[PDB]
Amino acid sequence: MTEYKLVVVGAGGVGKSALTIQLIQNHFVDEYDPTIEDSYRKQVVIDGETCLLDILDTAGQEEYSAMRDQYMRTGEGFLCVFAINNTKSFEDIHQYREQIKRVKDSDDVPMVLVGNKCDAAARTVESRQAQDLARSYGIPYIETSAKTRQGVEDAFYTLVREIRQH
Ligand SMILES: Nc1nc2c(ncn2[C@@H]2O[C@H](COP(=O)(O)OP(=O)(O)NP(=O)(O)O)[C@@H](O)[C@H]2O)c(=O)[nH]1
Ligand SMILES: [Ca+2]
Ligand SMILES: [Ca+2]
Ligand SMILES: [Mg+2]
Ligand SMILES: [Mg+2]
Ligand SMILES: [Mg+2]
Ligand code: NA
Repeated sequence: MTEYKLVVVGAGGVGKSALTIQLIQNHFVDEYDPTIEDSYRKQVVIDGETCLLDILDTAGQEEYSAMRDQYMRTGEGFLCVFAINNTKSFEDIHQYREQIKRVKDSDDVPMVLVGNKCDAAARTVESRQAQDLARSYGIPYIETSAKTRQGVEDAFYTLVREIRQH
């Protein structure tokens, strides 16, 4: 069956792991354990196609991010995650998009911009600001909450749909 290799990137603490774990394992991780490099694999049906998702959950903390570039190299599509209550994480997206361009040696890489923690109280990134960033890159913007599961399937399956357009 078809395999889609997805990679989740973004700053430390934005919820990359919680998003991935909510998708794959259907629960919310409340604690914060920084990731080095973890992978998940699950068979799903997306738009009628039975396929395998192979998801690489990467480090956002610089301390844990050593060989991240090498892990990312085989990714077919990337979630670029920030948190809507973390302006710096949004400002950092540019760096992740550049890193993706370097590891894929392409300026045409399937990507989705994800504004996570949309359940949070202290929003500092307004939807329109993120829509504009995504528009600049030619990619969709989706908001998610790993806590409530809002948007989580939509985000990952949208990334698959973006891969399928390349
Ligand atoms: N309220 C809320 N908290 C969230 C959400 N997603 C993650 N968190 C919380 O934010 C913290 C960090 O989440 P985590 O998934 O570990 O972040 P990460 O991006 O994987 N961090 P790292 O890059 O160090 O591996 C955790 O306490 C987690 O519960 C969300 O959608 N809403
Ligand atoms: Ca929990
Ligand atoms: Ca993590
Ligand atoms: Mg390169
Ligand atoms: Mg503002
Ligand atoms: Mg398109
Ligand atoms: Na930055």
